[PDB]
Amino acid sequence: NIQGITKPAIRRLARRGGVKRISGLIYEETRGVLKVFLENVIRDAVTYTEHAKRKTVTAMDVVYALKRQGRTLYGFGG
Amino acid sequence: RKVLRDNIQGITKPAIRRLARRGGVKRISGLIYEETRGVLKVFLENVIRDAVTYTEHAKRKTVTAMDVVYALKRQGRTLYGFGG
Amino acid sequence: PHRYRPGTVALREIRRYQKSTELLIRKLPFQRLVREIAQDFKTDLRFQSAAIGALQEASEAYLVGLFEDTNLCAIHAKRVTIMPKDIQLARRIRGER
Amino acid sequence: PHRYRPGTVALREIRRYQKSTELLIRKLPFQRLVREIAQDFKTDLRFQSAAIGALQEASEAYLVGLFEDTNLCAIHAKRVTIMPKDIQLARRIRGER
Amino acid sequence: KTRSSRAGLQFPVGRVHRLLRKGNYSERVGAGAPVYLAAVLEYLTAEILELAGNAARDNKKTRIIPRHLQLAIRNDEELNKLLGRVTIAQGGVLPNIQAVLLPK
Amino acid sequence: AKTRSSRAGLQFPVGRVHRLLRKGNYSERVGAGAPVYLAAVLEYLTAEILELAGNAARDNKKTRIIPRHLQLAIRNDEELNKLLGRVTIAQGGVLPNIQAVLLPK
Amino acid sequence: RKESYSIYVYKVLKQVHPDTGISSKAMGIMNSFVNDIFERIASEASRLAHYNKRSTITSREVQTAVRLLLPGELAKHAVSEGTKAVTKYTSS
Amino acid sequence: RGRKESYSIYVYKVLKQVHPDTGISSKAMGIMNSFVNDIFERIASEASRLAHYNKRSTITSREVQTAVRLLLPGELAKHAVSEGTKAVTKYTSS
DNA sequence: ATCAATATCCACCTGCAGATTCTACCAAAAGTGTATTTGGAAACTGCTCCATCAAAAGGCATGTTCAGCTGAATTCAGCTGAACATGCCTTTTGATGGAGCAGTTTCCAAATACACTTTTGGTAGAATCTGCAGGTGGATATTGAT
DNA sequence: ATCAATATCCACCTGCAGATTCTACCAAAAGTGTATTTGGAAACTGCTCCATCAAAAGGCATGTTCAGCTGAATTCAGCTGAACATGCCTTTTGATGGAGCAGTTTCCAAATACACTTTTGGTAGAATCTGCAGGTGGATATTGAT
Repeated sequence: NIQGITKPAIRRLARRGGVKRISGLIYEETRGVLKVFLENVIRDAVTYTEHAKRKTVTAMDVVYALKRQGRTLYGFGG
Repeated sequence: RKVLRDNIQGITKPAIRRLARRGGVKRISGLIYEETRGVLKVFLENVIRDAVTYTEHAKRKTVTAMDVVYALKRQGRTLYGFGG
Repeated sequence: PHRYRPGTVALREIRRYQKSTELLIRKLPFQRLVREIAQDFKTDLRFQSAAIGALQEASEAYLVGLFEDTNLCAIHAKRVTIMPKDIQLARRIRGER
Repeated sequence: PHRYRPGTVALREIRRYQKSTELLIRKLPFQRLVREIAQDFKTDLRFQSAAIGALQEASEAYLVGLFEDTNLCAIHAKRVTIMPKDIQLARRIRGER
Repeated sequence: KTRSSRAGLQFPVGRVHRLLRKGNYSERVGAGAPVYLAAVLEYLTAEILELAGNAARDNKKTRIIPRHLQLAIRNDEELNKLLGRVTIAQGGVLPNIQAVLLPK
Repeated sequence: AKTRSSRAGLQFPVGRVHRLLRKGNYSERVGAGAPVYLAAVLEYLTAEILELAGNAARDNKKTRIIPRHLQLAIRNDEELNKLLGRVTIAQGGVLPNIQAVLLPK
Repeated sequence: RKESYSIYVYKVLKQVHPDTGISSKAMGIMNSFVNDIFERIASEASRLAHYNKRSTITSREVQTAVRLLLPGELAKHAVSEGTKAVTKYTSS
Repeated sequence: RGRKESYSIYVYKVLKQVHPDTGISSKAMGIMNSFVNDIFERIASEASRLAHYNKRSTITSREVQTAVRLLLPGELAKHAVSEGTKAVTKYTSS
């Protein structure tokens, strides 16, 4: 499923970041980084979910998880 | 008392060199020393400013080590060994 | 018989994507990845659509920022092509490593 | 007359200061610097000795950390000599500026 | 007769007071603290809305969207410093291309 | 008159930790197991650091743990290092580390 | 159930831009902003009171917190607006 | 006058448990006190927040446990959850 | 492949600064007995959340071709490191007055706690509007080429 | 730079329709009044510890010289990654209907908060003990010239 994060999508992200030329090895490096990011955020979110005896990850659980990681997000509950 | 001026230059070239060494730096361009002073001065302004704000809030005239510890903790530079 | 020189369309896409705000990863692949990663932490979970949307916005903002710092590292090395060692240097300075 | 080749004494100093923990900026000059900066912010201040000590330990820990990241930027540029653009790149990626 | 009108504020002093008591910040809450805090929240809100309304005008738009909030924040040195670790969903980034990557 | 630490099987002071929780403006009410659990976690983390630090002290032929030993213990353990990756330990110095590219060819 | 700051944000919007509206996603962002700054100010004032062994958060704490968080500006103007609202409140 | 509390005696006890031959300089003990107070406040405030997000006015060992899992990494967390759970059931055995 | 010059160990010796232990009051844990809740354990709604269908409309995967960027190789001016002479100014030891923290009390302005009344803000079915997204048609920007 | 073609990009105007906006009514806060509580400001004052000052001295800072080798040009070729058009497929979209399940609401028993009385564990000094910081010795590398 990590490979479903396609090369052209990584291209688009890079371009929003101002990147002009991309080495061919960037795509797998990017997938590895994205996966560490999601593991860290989701793990904390699901910890909030379990603490609340629910089976549904809330947007609030993600927002609190992101605020713990120092990635505060506006527009979903806080 | 006596007028304080140009004390940043008391951060000597050999001291900046030593700090570079503890940081593993082998070769130092001649322009590093004045950059370091600039960077150090910003660091100190930000910490002392917060520390003295804690001092003023307590209606004191003496900056305590606790004031510096709280200022550093605000700046995300938590310090152990003066905390109490 | 028309071809733009390499670099021209790339700059054109920088200008386009820095101007829009749409998510750049496709939704469904992303959702599969999120649910798969989640399954290793707790089983048979459900996700509010807004929780998936929040994760995607977080991740895409994170990656775009990381690419900015990576690009700066590549420029620092007198290149214009980002490489893995650029991402690695940025992530190290950032304290993620 | 005996002469060590350039770089040899530098490596000796890296090894030496990486074993030790003593402060590397001279006490009295630093105390004067803190008093000057503080006084240009509020007058009639007094300082606990330990407050100056805390400032120095923080400051030296900060500068040593910054020089590690600086050294990484220099090496990334296939150099060995740290330069001001290295410190600037480090501080930019760190989000200080 | 409300405390906000008495303070001359659009923001709700009474709610800011109930959130301070209920938020586990301190045992007691002074009478002016919710007033003061409400004033600061309304002032910062106004500052952002002003700049974002401007971005909206600058784009031939009458309704402020997230992108206008992003351009307002990132283009102001101080709001940007205050929010340098915050992500504004659907705000995008500022147009910026490094010189070295331009043609010729 | 048993102490709660004794009842809990702990060296750390359960009663004092329970008092720091009520006085700390963390919540209205504090359950009875919260200070026990917290004193337990604090004593375990103290044990783990002191273990590693004592080993550093012995590795450098010393009998008394000083800050430098605390630094080596923390920086050399991946998890204590992550736990304290934003903490500065006064008089701890740094880990001996020289980038390879800087050694003689 | 589920109170918000939307009403008050919209009022302030009409004060500075009577001509201008706001999409609900943007209103969401404004809510996140208000809750965030609220918690920063409140948390710093909490600490301030604790360091000085006091049990009351007063406007004095809130002010020092504002000085500690906003650059100043945006802190000089925040201090202005806060002092102003408190005195207008105490003479009524 | 002006009596101030510490964790020093408890740190020292645990020290004798793990390394009976070894001492600790007061500066290192200073570091240890800062560590205990730091981690205490991280755990306590994360617990404060969990309780708030669930409209619960009580911090129980369940909160303290979720906080420890959110803060400690990996292997330190599994051992801390063990020691804490063990102490709580031993304590509730009067 | 060997001296010589110099730096680096490493172990052995020893009292002094700093630690470990010994002793007495008091703030603070503990015990016991009361009087509030808390938030769980059940039984039930209504949302929202998967699971599928089933079209098409994109957007991605693949192979071609080359432009141009990265990296390797070579040079060399001059920057920066090492070593040295000189002598300043930080350190260290120690003393002194007094600023200004911090510890006790006293005790009013301002806080929390009710109990009652009255208003507001959130909700869910009301009535328009802002822009999206397609239409041109007109310059613009790129890139090849006498 | 200015000839000609291919695409790109930019404005002006257009008409839906998805979201705003404006209108219409009920519990939960918000404001008031009344009665106690109390936190911490004010008024001394005991007593650390901060700011200064004197003085002698040696570790370091400053400046200078000299050239080793580093960084910054310059060149160049192989080959990596950009731009295509071509192809086919997984994402998207949008319901229907089913259901799993967050969120209410009604609980009572376990557990928490009070609140005085009784104990004792810890803190602040004296008192007693001892790692180790330096200081001096010759082993044992380590470097750099031949």
